[PDB]
Amino acid sequence: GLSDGEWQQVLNVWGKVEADIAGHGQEVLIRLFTGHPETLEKFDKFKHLKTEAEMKASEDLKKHGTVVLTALGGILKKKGHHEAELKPLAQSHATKHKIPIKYNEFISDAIIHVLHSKHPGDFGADAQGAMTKALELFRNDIAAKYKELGFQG
Ligand code: HEM
Repeated sequence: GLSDGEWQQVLNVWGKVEADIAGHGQEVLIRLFTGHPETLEKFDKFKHLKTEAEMKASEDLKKHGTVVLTALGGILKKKGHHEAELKPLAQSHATKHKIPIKYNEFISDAIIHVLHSKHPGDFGADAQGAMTKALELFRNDIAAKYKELGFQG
């Protein structure tokens, strides 16, 4: 999937996200919600936010941010050996939350954006390459599980 050199890059970048999981989590979800308003409708607890200020002022949104990035970090530290960690995720987003694979695409892009925004100039081309490949692997493995379930939509 990835070489050990590329995994090394991913984990180096992840070190930036661990220094402020809540600020990073928050900005990823705001970037998603503002850029793709339909994603907001999948969250009954956040569908009430209409402005970004409101979003920025929501402590519950920062909390969910932490939950998401904690789960992602766990998976990335497995360097592709994440079947155990991913099956459950895949299963709940397909059967319970009914999240199209496309939104995983969106959040993937929103991570890259936020890293460039918070770390201008020290999110290099090699680092971007490794991070993108890692997210792709994650997305691909999810998609495999969605297929088994026939979560067509
Ligand atoms: C980077 C990928 C993602 C990660 C690691 C992630 C992680 C999580 C985790 C750990 C939970 C709580 C446990 C569970 O319900 O399985 C959760 C809940 C949820 N996720 Fe995700 N998620 C991701 C992507 C998304 C996307 C793209 C959407 C929607 C556009 C989404 C929608 C939801 C919803 C609606 C819930 C339930 C929230 C609640 O009411 O508490 N997830 N997610």
